[PDB]
Amino acid sequence: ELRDQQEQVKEDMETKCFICGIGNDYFDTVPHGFETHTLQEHNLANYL
Amino acid sequence: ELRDQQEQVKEDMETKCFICGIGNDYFDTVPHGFETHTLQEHNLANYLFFLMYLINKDETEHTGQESYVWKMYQERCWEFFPAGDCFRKQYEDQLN
Amino acid sequence: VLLTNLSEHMPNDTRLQTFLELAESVLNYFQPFLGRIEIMGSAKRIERVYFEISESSRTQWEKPQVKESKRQFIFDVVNEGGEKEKMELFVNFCEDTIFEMQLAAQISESSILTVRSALFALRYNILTLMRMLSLKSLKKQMKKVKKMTVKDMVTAFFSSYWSIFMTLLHFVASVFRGFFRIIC
Amino acid sequence: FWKKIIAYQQKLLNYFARNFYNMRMLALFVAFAINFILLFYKVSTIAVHYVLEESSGYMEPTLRILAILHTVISFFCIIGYYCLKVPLVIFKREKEVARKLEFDGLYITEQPSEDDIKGQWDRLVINTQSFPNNYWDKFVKRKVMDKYGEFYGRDRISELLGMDKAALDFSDAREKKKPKKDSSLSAVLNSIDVKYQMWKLGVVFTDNSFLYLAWYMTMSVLGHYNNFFFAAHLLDIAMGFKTLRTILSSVTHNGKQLVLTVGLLAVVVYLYTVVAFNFFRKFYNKSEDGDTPDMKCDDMLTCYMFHMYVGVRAGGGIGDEIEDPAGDEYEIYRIIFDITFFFFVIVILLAIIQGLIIDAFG
Amino acid sequence: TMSVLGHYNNFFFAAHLLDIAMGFKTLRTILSSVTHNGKQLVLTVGLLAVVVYLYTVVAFNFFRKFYNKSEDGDTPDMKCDDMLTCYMFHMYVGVRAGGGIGDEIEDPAGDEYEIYRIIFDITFFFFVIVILLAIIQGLIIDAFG
Ligand SMILES: Nc1ncnc2c1ncn2[C@@H]1O[C@H](COP(=O)(O)OP(=O)(O)OP(=O)(O)O)[C@@H](O)[C@H]1O
Ligand SMILES: Nc1ncnc2c1ncn2[C@@H]1O[C@H](COP(=O)(O)OP(=O)(O)OP(=O)(O)O)[C@@H](O)[C@H]1O
Ligand SMILES: [Zn+2]
Ligand SMILES: [Zn+2]
Repeated sequence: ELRDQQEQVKEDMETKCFICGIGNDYFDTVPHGFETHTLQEHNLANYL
Repeated sequence: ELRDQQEQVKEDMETKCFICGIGNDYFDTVPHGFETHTLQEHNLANYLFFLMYLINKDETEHTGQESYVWKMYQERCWEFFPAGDCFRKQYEDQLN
Repeated sequence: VLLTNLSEHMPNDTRLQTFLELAESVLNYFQPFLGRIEIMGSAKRIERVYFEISESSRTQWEKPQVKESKRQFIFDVVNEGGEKEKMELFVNFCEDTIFEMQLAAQISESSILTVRSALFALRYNILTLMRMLSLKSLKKQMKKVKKMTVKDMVTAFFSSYWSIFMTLLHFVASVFRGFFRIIC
Repeated sequence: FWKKIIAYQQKLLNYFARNFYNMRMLALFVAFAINFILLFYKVSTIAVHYVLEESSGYMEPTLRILAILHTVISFFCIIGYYCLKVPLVIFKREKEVARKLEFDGLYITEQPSEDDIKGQWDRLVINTQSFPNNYWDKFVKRKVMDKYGEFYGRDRISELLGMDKAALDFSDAREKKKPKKDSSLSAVLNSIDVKYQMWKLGVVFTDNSFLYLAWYMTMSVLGHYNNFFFAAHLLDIAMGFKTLRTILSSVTHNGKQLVLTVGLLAVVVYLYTVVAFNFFRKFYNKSEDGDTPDMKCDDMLTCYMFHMYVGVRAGGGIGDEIEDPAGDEYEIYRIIFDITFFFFVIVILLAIIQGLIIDAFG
Repeated sequence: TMSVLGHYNNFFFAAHLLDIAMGFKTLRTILSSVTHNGKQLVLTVGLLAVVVYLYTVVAFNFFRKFYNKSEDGDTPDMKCDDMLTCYMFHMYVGVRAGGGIGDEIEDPAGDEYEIYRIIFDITFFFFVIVILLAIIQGLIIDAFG
């Protein structure tokens, strides 16, 4: 259960954006869209 | 965990293309589209053979595309690799 | 390469199709040696590049150890490899695999007894079974069959199947005897 | 005569084919009955003879009747198999032979590996005149001839397939009439296809399920010479009940892994045997009276036997069995030896066995 | 009825402690871990009885001089002369023993059937003690999962 919870957290972060909640594919329609969005547009560190 | 990792790798390969990253359903809109795309259009073995071809082939004899890829490879700038797009997506309306 | 380029750039052109029926033979010969990849060209456009795949390179890639290396690389780049560096790891793998392929191509330069025993046992044991049928003595056996009997019919059926099982046991015994003989 | 004997034979065929399975764990019911009677079996008294105890007083004739009934039901199960399940096996084999003869030309373009038992044995059925007897496609010989006629030679193809070259054209032409009647027993014997029956029997003999049922026959028959052979028929529950099949698949799913783990355990214990045979030999005495000692590690084969028989089975390990090391120059060395034995063999490897079974379940 | 009979004998009130399974739903998860695969557990116990009975047949036929259990050698207590007794012995002492039946039965050193009996004991240990009990644990763990 602990390992599955770790996997759940990891895949949640890799599939959805933490703030907006949009899937990774929509951003990935533009190359590198997901990490660009989650590191520049919707960075939780930036919100903090 | 080892068995789940094996399953993860297998289903990743069966659902997405290794290079482009597009799901299998979009290709499967045309029959046998996924395996056709992953064995002809976006074959990783084909990319490896192309790198071998550029390395062995002389620089002066390079065509325009070959020179482009050679320069971007020598500067280690991986954008000739298609990400999020394919020939099918680019010519969706035009080709079919 | 010219014909393939034209064919892929026109999905629907009857004339070019007709030239394709004129030229399967060359195309079928050159199918193993024609490579096809898609790249993002300088025009912000995805283009297909056709190149030469050599026979030696194909064989070296189809060597089993290279496939084990491919499986290991995929396992790694899927499980611990990240999205950002995936296609840097892929190029590193391609470079190393190309080097090992070139080295291998450079260096590479210029049961039945058991099966035979099983066939012999089957042939002999089933021929022994066929000898009884080929005896032409069923006419003599018609002595008690001409006097029709349900018991006679049942006994004949059961005896035939029992003789089949007898033959199977003889086959197994002959197989074991041939086994002990053939190792010895 | 010929009109009715075959009909009654087919009646028997149909009855056995219908009743095959019922006659199959009827056999299991009889097997549990015989084995329940066998629990009342006592040794009493040179030759020692076994006497079946019976409070009722007639258990011996009942056991004999049950043994005869079992050896009859097993034979009826053999017949039921050969009536019901073997036509499907032959239909399979024929469809694969036809579809490798056509699409791969397994006997025209290329040749069998000579390491394939069925690949070599099927060479006979090509030339039979009763081919696709079970398979629906009756045109496979002509399809292969159309596919390979021009290149490999029509004469070669027809001689391989048994097609009558000089006679097919004549059959198209004027046909001669011959008096033939089913009432002629010699004509029936000429009509039967000897080679096709030979090939069929070979396939049946190579069949796995038929061999299992033949073993079931032989065990039941030998049970009359010795009654305890009927206990081996209790092994049939694995196939009789599919409920037990899940539990047994939990083991057999990782069977190769289990076998390799047992081999690795033998290698590790052999390494420990090497270490003990070299340095720890004065600790393996097993005698009770000190006058004559029974040294279990003076000969290394005996030492290895000891390590895999008593050491592995012991809960604590080899140290629970071997002597105590207190007050000896190699005390700490032997403590490390024993602790590593316990942790690697008893704890980890058996944990690997349990992990394999649990992972198979999951 | 149990509560009423508890007046005639006070110990019948101990059976009411079985009510915790339904009283507490916290225990219900632990008990469902067992009862979820109850049919599988029952079939595994039956299969264990069949396997041990096969071993009993083998021992009753070939290994009978090794099942003496007496302390003084004047009168021996032979536990496998009658096969019902031998089966009782195999499922009572043999299965419960950690090493298997060999930890209980006599030692085979210096006998014509030494290797045969070693194979017998090792197979008993590996099939019964190791695998089947591992099947029980695996069923419980799989039920949890
Ligand atoms: N709103 C978001 N902010 C940051 N990352 C996000 C967001 N939504 C999705 N992600 C994804 O979650 C991933 C994990 O981010 P994070 O940096 O917290 O992970 P980490 O590996 O624990 O940390 P780090 O590598 O910075 O030490 C990111 O790489 C990104 O792809
Ligand atoms: N870019 C890609 N290149 C190759 N295969 C891909 C790609 N994207 C997805 N796949 C899928 O991954 C599957 C696995 O390919 P691969 O040939 O490496 O697997 P394998 O079974 O290990 O190898 P093989 O059968 O060739 O020995 C392919 O059949 C295909 O469906
Ligand atoms: Zn977002
Ligand atoms: Zn792709």
